[PDB]
Amino acid sequence: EVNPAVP
Amino acid sequence: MDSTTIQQNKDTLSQIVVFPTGNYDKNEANAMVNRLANIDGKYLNALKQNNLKIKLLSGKLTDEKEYAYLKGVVPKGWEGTGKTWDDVPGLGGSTVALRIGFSNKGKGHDAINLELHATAHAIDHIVLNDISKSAQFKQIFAKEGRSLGNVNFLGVYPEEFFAESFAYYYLNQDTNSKLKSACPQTYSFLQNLAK
Ligand SMILES: [Zn+2]
Repeated sequence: EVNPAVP
Repeated sequence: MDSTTIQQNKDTLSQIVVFPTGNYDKNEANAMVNRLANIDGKYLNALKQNNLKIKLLSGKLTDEKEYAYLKGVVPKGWEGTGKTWDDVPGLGGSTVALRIGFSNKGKGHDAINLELHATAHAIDHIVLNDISKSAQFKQIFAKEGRSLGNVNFLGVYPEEFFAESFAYYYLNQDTNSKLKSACPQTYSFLQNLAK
């Protein structure tokens, strides 16, 4: 699972 | 958090944080660890038990072998920003990877703090078995998920609302107070989670 920083 | 507890957390993080090879900002890397040390030691010890590594990076995330497959890929919620994972400064989930120097809001991201948001994803997924997608949190998210701004990211993905709320709770007293006033149910939820 990967989740990005807030745009 | 007493000094001994903060020190205990820094010791725990000494077993989790991986620094890059080559030259990098050692002072800023230490500053990032110090901010992570305010996370409840319960979560930090669970991260260490699961051999989760918090990798601090000197370059782009996609320069790392394990993230090369993300080259050119547009992350969830980054549609229209015009960037791909190559430009994203932080990643959280099954792993944690963070660009040194990009902690603050506005450094290629709009989180209140890069490392706490990314590590919150790891705690959510690894330590708490994806509690952010539990029925309980989804009910809280439905009500309060649009009260922290960035409603087209935080207000849309419960796991992102959880991670940012977690960062607000643990970054400092100011952000902890801001969360309590904006998202009281989320604040109480996180407060009970740490017990
Ligand atoms: Zn995220």
